[PDB]
Amino acid sequence: MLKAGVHFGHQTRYWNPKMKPFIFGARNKVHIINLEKTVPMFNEALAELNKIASRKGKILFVGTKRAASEAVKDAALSCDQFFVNHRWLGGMLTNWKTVRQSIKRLKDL
RNA sequence: AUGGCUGUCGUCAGCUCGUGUUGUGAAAUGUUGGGUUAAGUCCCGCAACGAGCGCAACCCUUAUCCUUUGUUGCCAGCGGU
Ligand SMILES: [Mg+2]
Ligand SMILES: [Mg+2]
Repeated sequence: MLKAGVHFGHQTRYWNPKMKPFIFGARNKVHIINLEKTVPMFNEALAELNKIASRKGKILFVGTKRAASEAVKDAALSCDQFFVNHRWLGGMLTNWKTVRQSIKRLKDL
C-alpha cells in the first residue's frame, strides 16, 4: 500500500481549511497529510490518466522551481509527455495561438 | 474660419496596437517591480505573450590605413641650372 517512505506531509500553519479531509496531521506545528488517503488517488489518478495515455497521451508536466525544474525534464520529458520547467509564461494555453509563433522562432533559431 | 510653414516642452523618453488575462463598468495589465543605460537602453523579475511610431542603426563630416588617379597639385632619388 504505502510507498512514500519519507514524503509524509508538510507545511506548518499556512494551511487551507479546504484541506481537512486529507489531513490527519499534527506533529510539531506542521500537519501530516492523510497517508491512508493519498494512495487511493493513485487509483483514479494514474487510472484515468493512463485511461487517456492510451486513448493517446498528451500530458504537459507543469512544475517549476530552481529545485525540481529538470527533475521533470526527465523520463517525464521523454515520453508521451511535454512539460514546463521554468516560469510558466501566462496565457500559454489561452493564448497558444499567440505563442505558437513564439515556437516558430525557437525552431527557426 | 483655413492650407502650407514654424517656435515650444524636447533628441526629453516617451505614444500606442493585437491577442490573452482582470474588473458589473469607465478602465487595468503589457508600459507598476530590482538593477542599469544617453535612452520604454539593456538585463533580471513578472498574467501576460508579441508587435508598431519614437530611442538606436542605415545619411554627411572628422580622426588611421589600403586601391585607384597624377594636372592647374606634389618634389623623395635623380640629371640642368
Ligand atoms: Mg522601446
Ligand atoms: Mg535616430
